[PDB]
Amino acid sequence: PRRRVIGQRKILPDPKFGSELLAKFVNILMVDGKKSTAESIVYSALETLAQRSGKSELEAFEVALENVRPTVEVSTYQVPVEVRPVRRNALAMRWIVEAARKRGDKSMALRLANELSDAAENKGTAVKKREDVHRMAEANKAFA
Amino acid sequence: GQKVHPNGIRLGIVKPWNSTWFANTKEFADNLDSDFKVRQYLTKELAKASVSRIVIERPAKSIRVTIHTARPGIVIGKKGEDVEKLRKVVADIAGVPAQINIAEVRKPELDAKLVADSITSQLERRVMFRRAMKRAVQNAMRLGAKGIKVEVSGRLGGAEIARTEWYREGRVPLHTLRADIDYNTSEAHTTYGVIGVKVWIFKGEI
Amino acid sequence: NQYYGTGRRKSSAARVFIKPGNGKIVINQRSLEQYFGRETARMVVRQPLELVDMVEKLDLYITVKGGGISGQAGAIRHGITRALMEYDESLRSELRKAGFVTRDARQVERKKVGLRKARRRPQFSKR
Amino acid sequence: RSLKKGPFIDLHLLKKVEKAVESGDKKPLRTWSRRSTIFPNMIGLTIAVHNGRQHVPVFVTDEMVGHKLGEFAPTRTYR
Amino acid sequence: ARIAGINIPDHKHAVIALTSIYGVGKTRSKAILAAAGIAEDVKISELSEGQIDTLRDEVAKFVVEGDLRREISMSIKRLMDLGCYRGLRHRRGLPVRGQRTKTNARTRKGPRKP
Amino acid sequence: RIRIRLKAFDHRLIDQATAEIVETAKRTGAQVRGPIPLPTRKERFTVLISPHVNKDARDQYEIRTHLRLVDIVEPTEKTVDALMRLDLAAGVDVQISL
Amino acid sequence: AKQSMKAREVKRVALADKYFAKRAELKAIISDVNARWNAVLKLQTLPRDSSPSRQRNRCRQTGRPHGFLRKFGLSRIKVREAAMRGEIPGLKKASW
RNA sequence: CCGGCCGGGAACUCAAAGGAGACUGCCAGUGAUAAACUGGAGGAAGGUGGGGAUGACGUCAAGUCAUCAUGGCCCUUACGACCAGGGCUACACACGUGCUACAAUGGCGCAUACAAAGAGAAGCGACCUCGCGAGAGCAAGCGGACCUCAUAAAGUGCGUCGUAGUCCGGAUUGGAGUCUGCAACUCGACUCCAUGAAGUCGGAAUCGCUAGUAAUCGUGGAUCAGAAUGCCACGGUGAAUAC
Repeated sequence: PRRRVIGQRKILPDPKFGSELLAKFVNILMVDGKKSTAESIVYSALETLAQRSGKSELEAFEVALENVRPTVEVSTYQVPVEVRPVRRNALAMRWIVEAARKRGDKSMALRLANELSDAAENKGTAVKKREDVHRMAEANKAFA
Repeated sequence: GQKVHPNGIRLGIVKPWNSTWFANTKEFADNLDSDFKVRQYLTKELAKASVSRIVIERPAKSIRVTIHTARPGIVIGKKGEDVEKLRKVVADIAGVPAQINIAEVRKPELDAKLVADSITSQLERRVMFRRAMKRAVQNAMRLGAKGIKVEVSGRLGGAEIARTEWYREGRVPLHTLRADIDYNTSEAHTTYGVIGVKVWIFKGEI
Repeated sequence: NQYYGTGRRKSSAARVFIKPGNGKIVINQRSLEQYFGRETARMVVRQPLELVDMVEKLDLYITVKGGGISGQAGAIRHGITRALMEYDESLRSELRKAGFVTRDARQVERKKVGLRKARRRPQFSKR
Repeated sequence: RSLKKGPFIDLHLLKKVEKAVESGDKKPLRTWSRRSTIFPNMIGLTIAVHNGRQHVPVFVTDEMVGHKLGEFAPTRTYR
Repeated sequence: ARIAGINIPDHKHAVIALTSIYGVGKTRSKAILAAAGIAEDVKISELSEGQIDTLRDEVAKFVVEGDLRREISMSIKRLMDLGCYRGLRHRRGLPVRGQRTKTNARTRKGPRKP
Repeated sequence: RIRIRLKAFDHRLIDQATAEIVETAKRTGAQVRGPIPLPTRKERFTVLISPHVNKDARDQYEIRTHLRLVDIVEPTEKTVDALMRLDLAAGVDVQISL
Repeated sequence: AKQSMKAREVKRVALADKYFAKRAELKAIISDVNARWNAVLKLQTLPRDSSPSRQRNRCRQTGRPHGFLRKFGLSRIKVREAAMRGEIPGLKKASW
């Protein structure tokens, strides 16, 4: 990144819904190179999300993730800067997954199903992370 | 300390091995140590003969030692009593029926063992090192020798600090792997201690 | 008749035989859903057959060995795309464009001396 | 522990114990052999065991028997 | 549920609530429930009284709480009264089984002093 | 029938030697299968390169043992007479076990 | 490495193939499920250096105890020196 | 006899030897019409394709006189030699590097799938019998793409556990053993029963990694009679991110 401008590698889409967005979500959730376990958790959690909200699968996911995407993010200056779309939903998924690891329910599919459900009416923890980022970039708006 | 031995990195490329026997694990160490004894003996007892290489090979329970030397006459002698004496004692050491051959190294100033042994002999006859090195580079570049580098080192002229002072002429492409670099090394035990003499001789590019 | 592809992927090797017929897949005398179709991404042996479809087109007898799960699967994908010399070089326009005829030549990097694994250098103390 | 077949004593300690119980417990025994499992015939003898520099006297009680000699002769002096 | 002493375990599978008895782990507990003819994953609730004192009758055949605590204590006292290496070592409060005391003897030796 | 299994450290030297034994055998006798190659054994040695401390500097080395198998089928007396005493190889181990 | 140590090594080998491999027979055959007498466990008054677990495998040239390599019979230092000169057949640098 | 098992076939995987291949070679654009750069096609690979070996003149009077060699100095009934026992394993402490953890993306039980690379004759040691197990007995085969080490494990499918210091964690300790070895006390390794600490994600600070990488899961080897959580190798799954 000093010299080298880079390409990017192409991820295989999701084997159930053909969604590269959700494929990157199971990669954000995956730990220790165990992808089968993570996609089991995502299928269970989003399956109960689609059953609970009654909408559908990945539009319930796309709404619950649309409520947590940051708009802009932050001598030592904390300047506000506009987030790129790939970084936008990358941060969305990282905050959903991290907040779901913070929760105190039983299984990971329930922690993440309840976190996406708490983000569908935007009252969970990842929305507090988004409002926190937006308070930082809103307080420091004076630098552009 | 940082350069690879320029014989060892060329062992499959251009340079051959000085031992060319096959052996399983049961007798690999024994054959190898038997080679240390025959090169040790045969190096000590031909110190005057200007010996370059001694190549061992073992075709089916018998050794076949080849002495690449510059003075084959002094190795053989008046009718070859010295050769049959040497194969008698090599047969004593290795425990197999010994053969022995002599290959004449003509152009002895292009062989690095003979050059390093020459400069070492001159240094332990107490001559100044710049003559020995510089004469060696001149007379080696005189006959072929697309490059040569000699490098003595260590307490040179009887000092109390040790220097190196290398010389080179021509091209010695030492990172090129197809270069036929003939490299060898001797030690001069002088009355001030050891003086190390290395010499690289570049002969050709393949 | 009988159409072959070699098809390897990180220490695997998938012989892919194609006859025209139904849409069945026979891998090591075993079905697809029983070989690794109880596991992750059986879709990738079926990806070359969604570029023009396999609905009832061709029975394929495939035989893979070496490697893991994903290694064998990627080997079969490459094996089928090498074995779609059934139809001519037509397919290998679009089949080239999906990135399927590329032999994925990523192999495990060797462990190097003084490193715990291929690049993880052991941690260094104070300075 | 060790050994499904026999316990261990040295043969010189075997002979010194036999002669020590035959002619009565007269003196402590110089033993270097710490390798040696205490036998029930050795009960009552005073066997001095070498700890690297000193022979320290070990009076054999009845419950010494499943043990090596050197257990009763510490080698390192920590204060 | 008052088996083998004042031990009262309950509301838990019988292979595991029996491990509360000092002197039975998992193996010995499988031996008790197999010897008493009891399934491994029944609770103590949902288990009859005749069934309970078959478990008492089986747990009585191994050395447990009091007899085991004083047997262990007796072993350690024998060692410390011999004054062997294992007794001096057992007595000073330093690791017995030939371990490292230069560092990392810390269970046996307790949390560090100054 | 008559398997001759050759081992050497140099692959040029072993395929020279086995080419000689093949044309010797099928020139005199008959029914030689061919020089089947039989995987090379790579034995690797990783020595410390320094005479004192410095673990991380090491030198890696290898010895490659090459095999070839011939498997001469016809037991002619001419091919076992002509097959003996004719090797002219120095770094080859042969095994002429029946 | 200290002449004495190399001489000591030759002593241990010579006793090792004098007594044992001939009376190490005892420890293989009579210490067994056969009868018993304590006798052959006490017939290890053999000179303690007949035991083959007392050879060190020193370097063949320099007698160095550590860094030995059983294939070549040498320490790592003489393996490298001789390997580079070319006296060890077949051996060369490796890279893969 | 449903096992490449046999006759057989030499296609295929593969084995190993010999060749072809990738060079900005072709196209478009930008550029001193130059070097080159950016993009495109073809191709298994695209621009030193990936990795390794290869480490310039010298720097640190860096390391090694204990691998070896070696100048000088020094001991030469001793600073040389032989032996037994001990120590190098000590422990108020402090630091480095690792392993195992704190768990439910998990623990345990049952079934079941897919490797690569190696080693082996004073050696690897099947099958079968005995032992809960470490192992023991008889003992084939193999100096080895043939036999043995040797079942890969994470994975998957079921059941259970249910947020507890708990069915987490395994330290520590008692007892009972197996093996190697003259000999396991100081001072081995492993097994079985029992015990069941600390630890609930780590202060200041700090480290590694840019793709088959990190992470995580096993396997092998050297030294070695026996002793690795180290070292050197091998494969399985397999990321995130680079304005």
